Amino acid sequence: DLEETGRVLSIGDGIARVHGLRNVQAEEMVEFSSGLKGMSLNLEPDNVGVVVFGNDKLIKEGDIVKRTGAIVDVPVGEELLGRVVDALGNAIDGKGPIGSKTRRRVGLKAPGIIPRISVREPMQTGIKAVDSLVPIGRGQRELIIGDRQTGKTSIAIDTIINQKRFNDGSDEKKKLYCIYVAIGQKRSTVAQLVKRLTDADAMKYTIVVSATASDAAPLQYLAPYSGCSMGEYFRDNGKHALIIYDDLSKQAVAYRQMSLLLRRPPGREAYPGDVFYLHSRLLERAAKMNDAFGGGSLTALPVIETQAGDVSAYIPTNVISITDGQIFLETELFYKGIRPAINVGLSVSRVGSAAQTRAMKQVAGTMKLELAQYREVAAFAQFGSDLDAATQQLLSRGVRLTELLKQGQYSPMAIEEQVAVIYAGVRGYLDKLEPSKITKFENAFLSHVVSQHQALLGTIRADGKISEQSDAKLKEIVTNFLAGFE
Amino acid sequence: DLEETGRVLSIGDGIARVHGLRNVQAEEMVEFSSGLKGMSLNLEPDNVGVVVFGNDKLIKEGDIVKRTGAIVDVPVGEELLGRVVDALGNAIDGKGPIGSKTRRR
Amino acid sequence: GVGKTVLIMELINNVAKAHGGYSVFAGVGERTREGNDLYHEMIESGVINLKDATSKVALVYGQMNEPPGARARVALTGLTVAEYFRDQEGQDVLLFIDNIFRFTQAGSEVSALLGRIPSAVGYQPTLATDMGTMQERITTTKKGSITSVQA
Amino acid sequence: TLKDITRRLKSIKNIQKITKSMKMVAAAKYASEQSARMTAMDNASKNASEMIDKLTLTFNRTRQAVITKELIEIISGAAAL
Amino acid sequence: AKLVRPPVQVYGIEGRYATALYSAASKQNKLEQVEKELLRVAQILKEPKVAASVLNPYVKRSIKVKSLNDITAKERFSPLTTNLINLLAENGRLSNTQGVVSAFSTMMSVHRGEVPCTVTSASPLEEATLSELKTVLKSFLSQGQVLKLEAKTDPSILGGMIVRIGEKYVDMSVKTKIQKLGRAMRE
Ligand SMILES: Nc1ncnc2c1ncn2[C@@H]1O[C@H](COP(=O)(O)OP(=O)(O)OP(=O)(O)O)[C@@H](O)[C@H]1O
Ligand SMILES: [Mg+2]
Ligand SMILES: [Mg+2]
Repeated sequence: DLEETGRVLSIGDGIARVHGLRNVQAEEMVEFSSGLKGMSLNLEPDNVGVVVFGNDKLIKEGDIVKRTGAIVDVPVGEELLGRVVDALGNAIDGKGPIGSKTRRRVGLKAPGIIPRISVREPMQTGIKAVDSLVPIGRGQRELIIGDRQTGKTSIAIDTIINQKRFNDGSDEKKKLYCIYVAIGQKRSTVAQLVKRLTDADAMKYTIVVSATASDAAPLQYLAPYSGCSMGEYFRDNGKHALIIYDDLSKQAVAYRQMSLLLRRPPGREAYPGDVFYLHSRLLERAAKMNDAFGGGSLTALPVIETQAGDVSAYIPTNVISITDGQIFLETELFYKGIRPAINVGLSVSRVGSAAQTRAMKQVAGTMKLELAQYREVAAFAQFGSDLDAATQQLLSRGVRLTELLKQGQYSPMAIEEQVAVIYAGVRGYLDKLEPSKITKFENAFLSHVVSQHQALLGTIRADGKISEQSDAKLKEIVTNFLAGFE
Repeated sequence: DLEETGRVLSIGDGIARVHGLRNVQAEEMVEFSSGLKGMSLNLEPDNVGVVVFGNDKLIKEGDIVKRTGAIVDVPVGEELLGRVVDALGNAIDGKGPIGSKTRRR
Repeated sequence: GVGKTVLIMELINNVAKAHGGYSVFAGVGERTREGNDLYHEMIESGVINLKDATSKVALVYGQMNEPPGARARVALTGLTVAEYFRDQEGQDVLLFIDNIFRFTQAGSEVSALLGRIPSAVGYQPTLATDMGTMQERITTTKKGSITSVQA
Repeated sequence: TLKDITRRLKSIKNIQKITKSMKMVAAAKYASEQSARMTAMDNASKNASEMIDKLTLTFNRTRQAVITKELIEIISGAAAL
Repeated sequence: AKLVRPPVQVYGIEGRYATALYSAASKQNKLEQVEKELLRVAQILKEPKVAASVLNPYVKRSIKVKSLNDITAKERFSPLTTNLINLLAENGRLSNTQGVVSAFSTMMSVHRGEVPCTVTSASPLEEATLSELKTVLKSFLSQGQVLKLEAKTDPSILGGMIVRIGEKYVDMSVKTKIQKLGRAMRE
């Protein structure tokens, strides 16, 4: 048991200079005496700049640093589902060791051009606005960008919770395993998140990689790659995963500190010259494979916390350039009553229509067009009584739809119920109801339809379209209920 | 000597890199051989960085810098009333001296 | 203008009466005039007794005329004084920090003196070498609860 | 200044869309004075729009200047070692 | 001009001058000569007289290099050593000389195959086991080597032994044993 070693010329701030290690590799995992691990990032003629995955209080000068012989890798497998791990896979939920048998590198290359196919199958989140106007697909990278405290974590939690109906269900091809990388968040909030995901029986299929604020900068830098490898396992072995980095701005901040302490030349905003490389090699691994490779998938939902809508900053601009769209949340919508405060005009999906079932497409084309017609004139409100009647109907129907887009927390709606309520909203049935009652309506009406009309929803879900048969049945149910609603 | 006196290694732009002066304290006022005083701000392992309280023309590489033991100090009291003084408490209103019996750091 | 120190003193006294918890007031990088005003207003409001042992608050003051290192580490001093109460007596302590702005600008000055990190990164509330490792100590342990009120 | 430029540009955007609303309202009430109000508010909106374009040019110039200045600060602080 | 690099490298100005002299000596076959004369000139430059004179920052560069050339030329130096001295001098790198010499010494410590290895244990050993241990850790070596044992004693490891041979490192001490025991019984 002889290992090639080195001494510590200096330690601190997560950065250890190591004399020796004349055979260490770049991005290799070294192992100290205190049990701490680390990654050798800088290889210089006289020493090695190592980043430590822990606290620098357990290392002093002259401390022995052993090799391990392996690129930094983390254990993957189905043995992770339900656990809370740190950036290196070590379980911090206190429920015994991870019984995984295989490991995967954190810095693997993304699939090329050939193993990919177009994004076609939907990734249902359960938020009416997201699933209708800003759809997501399986194999897409849909950024979630916004200010602080606007409901990004909440949209990620709703998307994770919603896949319960498909996971407990019988279909093996519509099961989606979730992964929630937490970067720079308080441990208390991660505890709230895990208790919320176990109250909804969602932890049965979710992994959590937590690199909190008190965790060393190398751990917050590594966490997204460990999570993406855990997801790439499913993606390459035929299953369908989904990964949420909450958030990427703080992983960028951790990388910035690391690079500044490794004496690397700063760039714009002091970020290193290759932070675009960082985020793009992280995000391009979220692919959608073909049937010759397994048909797997890996949806990424990177999160970005801007400062006062500043999407023209460095890191927001990079992540917007890399992703396949965005979901822009606002504090003005978050105060003016819209929750989820999704901004429909700024948000976009570059795949979009390809990632919807036919029913949601049928209703969402009309909804999105009418909402555009509402926003192009929305400033004309507060004097609507003094303008054209068709534009007044546009304004009224727009308010109707916008309040049809509000939704409570931790209640992700099924797709057929979504298309049902959006149908009852866009066909004019609410131009008679005033806006202050649309929530009462939606609630009571949806309860009525799910209780008394289960067969209709079953057929709409088994077909995915609103056939003229089911269209007539929707006419029936909407008109009969509305006739009786107070 | 090289414990209570040093020798200017370099001079320029009002900064004198002084060699020696081992026993000098920080922010202490040393005196160059040309009569100009300076404040030792940088205490470096190899030299001292002295900011010169005047014109760096009168200071040459190799000059002798002597410790005085006096950190900066200005006169105070009611006698200073009505007099225009400079940054170090010397009268510049051309009205004689100032009968200040009290000083203060 | 609005009476704020009265609200702080009321919170202190109420948490000390309703519950059995004490309070720590950190005065990180703050005007000594305001600090003396608060100290006196607390003395004559019963929160502090100079002739007893029934005072309901411990004070930690780092003034603005002190080096950046002082005004940066003076937030951790009050934090530790409250950490003792929490993790040693199970109380629900109430820790005040007069400004996080002062603390983060002091940390920015500290890192500017060491000239190792450009002065465009300041103190990062998420990095554990700056404010994060401090802000996470203020949580609800399963032995107690620190809570931080920040003007 | 970037923030003061945003302040003035938001002021002009405010009054621009205000005159837009008032123009379309006075065009509704057009079914003499109302037609004059319509055309006057149209001209006011076009004036405010050209001012918005001027302010956008100035804003882009100031944004480039700010980015360059912060880069110079960073590199001159790093190059002193 | 092609250079012949030593098997181990030293860096900084120290290592640069050391490898310059190493190549300048291996190109005309005077390693041993320049080595012993280097250690002796290091002894000469550390005598308090010239040891004090040599760092005084105002002594003129030309006058000081000629003074040092005078003082070194009397020991019957070969041209390579006085060339190194005059280069370090007119380049103002005299205060580094001994360090360079040290480097050069360690340079030769690899040319003769001298492998430094430490065998540290709880308490000092008796040289019967130490000799059989010399045999044991000389066993792993390749063709044509000589070894240098520097054993130190520390009771903080409370037993066992640590063999740090070059970069290879076995920790058979009971400290690492009990730490492994604890980390395993907790996990
Ligand atoms: N759809 C919603 N409807 C009503 N309230 C909501 C909704 N989503 C979130 N909230 C509430 O708004 C608050 C903030 O939401 P959330 O934490 O998800 O945003 P965030 O930006 O991710 O937070 P942070 O800035 O700390 O990362 C929460 O208390 C949450 O309860
Ligand atoms: Mg959040
Ligand atoms: Mg504040």
